Amino acid sequence: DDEINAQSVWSEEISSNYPLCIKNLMEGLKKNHHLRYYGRQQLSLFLKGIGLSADEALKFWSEAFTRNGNMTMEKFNKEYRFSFRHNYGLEGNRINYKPWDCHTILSKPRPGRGDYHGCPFRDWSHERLSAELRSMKLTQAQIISVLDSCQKGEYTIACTKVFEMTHIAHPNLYFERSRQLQK
Ligand code: SF4
Repeated sequence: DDEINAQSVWSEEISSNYPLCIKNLMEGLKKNHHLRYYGRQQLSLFLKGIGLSADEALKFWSEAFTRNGNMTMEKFNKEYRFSFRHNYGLEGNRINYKPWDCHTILSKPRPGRGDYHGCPFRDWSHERLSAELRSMKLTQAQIISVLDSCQKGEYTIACTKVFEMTHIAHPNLYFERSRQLQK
């Protein structure tokens, strides 16, 4: 828990290593104090894969869902705690829940209104992507290249370009490669 824990996953240092899909899920969680089912699964299993423990996950999800008075702890415990415990096998299930790779993410139903799961290189408009990439200090030529990959449907190449420009396809590999470059 020394490095990855319920508090450090909200730090700029750790979160600077997240790929765009995880950044988007964390932003939706931060703003709405909730994620719908597919996003809960994508984000909770990514965090499990980076080493967020069972206890630290339950802290993280209970604090994020009850933040700013969004729901009572009693409602969280009645309507969500089981689901997050299940993702960690804490009620005894033996389903093999592994972190989702990019192909798996892309193959989930596309996000609609109110959804934050998916792959932003496919799911965001070019304008929204451009604004986000400018926030990450990319220049116009860089953004044009990333958008070229997006328009060709080469979403994991677009994501690889963003990794290279800001420093098998799998969000957890993006995180691990990025985190290693901080050490
Ligand atoms: S390419 Fe994969 S890691 Fe990158 S944003 Fe899309 S789903 Fe996430």
